[PDB]
Amino acid sequence: SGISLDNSYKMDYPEMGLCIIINNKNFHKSTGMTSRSGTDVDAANLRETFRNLKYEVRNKNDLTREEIVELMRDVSKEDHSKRSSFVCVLLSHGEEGIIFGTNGPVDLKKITNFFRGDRCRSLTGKPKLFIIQACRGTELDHKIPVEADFLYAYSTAPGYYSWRNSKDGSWFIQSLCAMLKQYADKLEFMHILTRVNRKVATEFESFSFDATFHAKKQIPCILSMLTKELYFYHL
Amino acid sequence: SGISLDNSYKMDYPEMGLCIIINNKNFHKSTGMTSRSGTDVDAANLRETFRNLKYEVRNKNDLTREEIVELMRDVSKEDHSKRSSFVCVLLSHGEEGIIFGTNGPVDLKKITNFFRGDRCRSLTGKPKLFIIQACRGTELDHKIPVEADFLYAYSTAPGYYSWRNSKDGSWFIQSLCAMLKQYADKLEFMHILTRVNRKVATEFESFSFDATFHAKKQIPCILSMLTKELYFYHL
Amino acid sequence: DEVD
Amino acid sequence: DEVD
Ligand code: NA
Ligand code: NA
Repeated sequence: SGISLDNSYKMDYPEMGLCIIINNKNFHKSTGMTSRSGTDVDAANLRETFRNLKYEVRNKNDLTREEIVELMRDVSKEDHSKRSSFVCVLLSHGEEGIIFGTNGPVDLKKITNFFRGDRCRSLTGKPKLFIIQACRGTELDHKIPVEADFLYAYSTAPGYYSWRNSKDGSWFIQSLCAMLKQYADKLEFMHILTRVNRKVATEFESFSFDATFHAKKQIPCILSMLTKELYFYHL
Repeated sequence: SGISLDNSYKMDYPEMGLCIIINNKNFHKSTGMTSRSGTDVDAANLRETFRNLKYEVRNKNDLTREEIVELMRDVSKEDHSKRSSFVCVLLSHGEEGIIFGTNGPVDLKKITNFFRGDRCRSLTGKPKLFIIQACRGTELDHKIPVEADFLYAYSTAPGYYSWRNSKDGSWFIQSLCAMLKQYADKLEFMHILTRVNRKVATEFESFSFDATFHAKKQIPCILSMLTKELYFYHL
Repeated sequence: DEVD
Repeated sequence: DEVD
């Protein structure tokens, strides 16, 4: 045949892949963590958005740290050979490097390690996307590498709080779903996420009766170890 | 006039901007840090590459931690009003979050804070690019937010060593310069950096007589808080 | 508006 | 090959 290029991930496998949404709203009283009002709006928006991208969506609600680890282990041991990609969305409390189960924390590295190129062979060479709505602190504003082909779409910069509106959902997830709905059939994923960065940074500002938390801004951040362009469509 | 779009940074200011290259090869004996053979190849390659992109390149060699902080403070107090962007390249030893001066460490956050949108007003809204060739550990494989419009091009994933060849230069900088030479007139910067990720991940593997360090691989990683597409050319 |  |  003619000249062939290979700069984009193959996204025409029989299945787009799994989209696992972990939606933690209510936390065990002994942890002292507040309920995350608005997170159901986020989870419903994500389910619809990724359904329209033809992902097989699984929604999980209020998982303990042990259930989160078992879920991720089990999913990583499925046969993904017919799937183009893998998506995991985490909606919870967090700190830098940490997501909360309902009864305590989970290292993000523990979750993502299950999908390393050497530990999930049916996803080797395929994009693994982790979308994280959670705080990252308390500031206010041997052929391929085993860490290759991961993308972390973080709601907020390292060290910073992340903002959630109790009526409308989180700023980041609202914006992410809007930009995927508008541009997934047109733009490469990094360009979509750049538009999410701009939407969050320009269209949102906190309102609080507490001067410490009032009039604050947010910038998300994209951490890419991808090796190819990612388009959700194919020719 | 006709319909206008605003999805890319304005890169047709009179000047592209500064490119500061800090090239630390030789370290004070009391630190115990080895000399970074091959780093001069990197610094020369970067100087030529960014010269051809029409940046005003300033090369600095073997700076103490105090000199690094003073240099960055001074540069951030220049008038960048006629410049499209800012680029800083750091070539040194490092750990997670840290770059080494010749006599001890500097927090990367201390360096980048000088260029925050509220602390360098003539760069507000303009892309600020930090290119970091340094280890990140020892694993082997109120209108705009003040952290907006930064891009960190890290040579390696968080927690990992970064590889430098004593004859050819570092894997990351070699690859970055090659991809900028080939694609800066064609591709958006995130797409260029994705090709750098692929080149580093596929074309390099370490050779060592020490089994601990032999046959190891590397993946760089892109940390983007950009709000627009970045093209080094303009119409 | 709330923080996570 | 050396590490930084
Ligand atoms: Na958010
Ligand atoms: Na390197």
